[PDB]
Parts: sequence; C-alpha cells; structure tokens
Amino acid sequence: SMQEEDTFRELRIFLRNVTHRLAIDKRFRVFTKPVDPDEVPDYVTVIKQPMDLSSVISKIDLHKYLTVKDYLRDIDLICSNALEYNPDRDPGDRLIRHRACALRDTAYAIIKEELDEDFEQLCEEIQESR
Ligand SMILES: Cc1nnc2c(N)cc(C(=O)N3[C@H]4Cc5ccccc5[C@@H]3CNC4=O)cn12
Repeated sequence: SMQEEDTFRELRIFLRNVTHRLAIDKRFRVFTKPVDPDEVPDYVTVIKQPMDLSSVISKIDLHKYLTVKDYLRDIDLICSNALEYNPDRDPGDRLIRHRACALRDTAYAIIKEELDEDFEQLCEEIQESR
C-alpha cells in the first residue's frame, strides 16, 4: 500500500543519514569505497561478500533493505570481512580491526538511540507479509 511505501521511504531516509554519518567519520575512510583488488591483491578471492559504505548507499537506493535488521546484516559484514582478512597481531591489522569494530559499534549505538522499535517492528511486519 501507499502507507507501506511511505514507511519504507522513511526507513531509506533514516538508513542514508546513519550511513552518511559513518562515511564522514575519518576513522572509517577505508570502508567508504569497495576494496580495490589492484591495491589489495587476494581480497576478492578471500572475501566472498565484499561490503562497504558506498555499496550500502547503493543498496538503500535500490530498495534492498526493508528493515533495519537487513541493513545491520551488511554493517556486520563490513566488520566481519575486516576481522577475517586482517587477523594478524601486527599494528596494521589491529588498527583496521579496531576501526571495523568501531564502525559496527557506532552504527548499532546510533540505531539504539535514534530508532523507534515500533518503527522497526512495522517494517518487519510489512516485510513478513510480502
Ligand atoms: C576494508 C578493508 N579490509 N581490509 C583492508 C585492507 N587490508 C586495506 C584497505 C585499505 O587501506 N583501502 C582499500 C579500500 C579503501 C577505500 C577508500 C579509501 C581508501 C581505501 C584503502 C586503499 N585502497 C583500498 O582498496 C582496506 N581494507
């Protein structure tokens, strides 16, 4: 229905704003664009589901997220991919892992403070009905 499309449109607006706030954070720069296989050689073969903030925006705009839970699955993927690809004790790997975890924690904290749980419940119920 039109009321349901208004719900998903508000969800997209909310998701774009959260994504923009992550994207402008200096700590999260290396998560703003897809990992370039030319600059990071074995990446696209090791990481099966690459995910980054520009692809998250692309997915919002393509109406791929019908709930905040679906969006957060992709945020979790940015974090888990970095933990998998950079698992060593060296400072380089520890820094990207900390930034990846911080990106995921910031997204969850923004949503905890700003997302009305009845709004998410409505999105979940329209999705489950389709
Ligand atoms: C995410 C992630 N997960 N692992 C690594 C990694 N090992 C390196 C990089 C890394 O530093 N960047 C990547 C992605 C990127 C995107 C925007 C701006 C800079 C960068 C830099 C430069 N080029 C790249 O392809 C990122 N990673």
